[PDB]
Amino acid sequence: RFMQFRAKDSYSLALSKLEKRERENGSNLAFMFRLPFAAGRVFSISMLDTLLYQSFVKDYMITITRLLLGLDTTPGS
Amino acid sequence: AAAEWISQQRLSLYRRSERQELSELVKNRMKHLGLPTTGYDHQNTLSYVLINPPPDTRLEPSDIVYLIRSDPLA
Amino acid sequence: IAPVLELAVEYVKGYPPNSPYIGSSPTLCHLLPV
Repeated sequence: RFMQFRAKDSYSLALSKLEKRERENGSNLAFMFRLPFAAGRVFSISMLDTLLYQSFVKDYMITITRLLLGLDTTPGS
Repeated sequence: AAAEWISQQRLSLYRRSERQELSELVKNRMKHLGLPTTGYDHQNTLSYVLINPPPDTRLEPSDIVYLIRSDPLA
Repeated sequence: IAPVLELAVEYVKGYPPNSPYIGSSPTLCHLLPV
């Protein structure tokens, strides 16, 4: 939320209330509706924690993500 | 027709082993420094120590015997 | 829109020479001639 902070902004501070409702609804994607993250300006490397825990149930998740990032170049992919 | 050569190496580096990756890493550094790459050219052996074996144990090849040799100047 | 068928300085292209670490996936990249 602090990446591009406009303190004198009605809309950006209104998104804070929307984030509280998602936190109340038990949503792990609470930071979702922030303007910087949604635009791609900021990501947290804590997402790599989730990619590892998901691999317990989706063993393909690491390979799928790396193929998108190009970290592994399988011929024909 | 240069794409075939481009694709030829691509299918090779994909299947090249980790031993090759380790081997080329060293050779790249040696030719960077200037050492001859030839010479860098694994250990399928198992060794152990037998302190004071009985006088009946057979002596296999490649066995190193520890010795207490007397003092030459004595 | 065509329908989907049921059936089907100059830079050289090459792998980077010095991979900084083991396991670095070799990607075909644009490279300087020298």
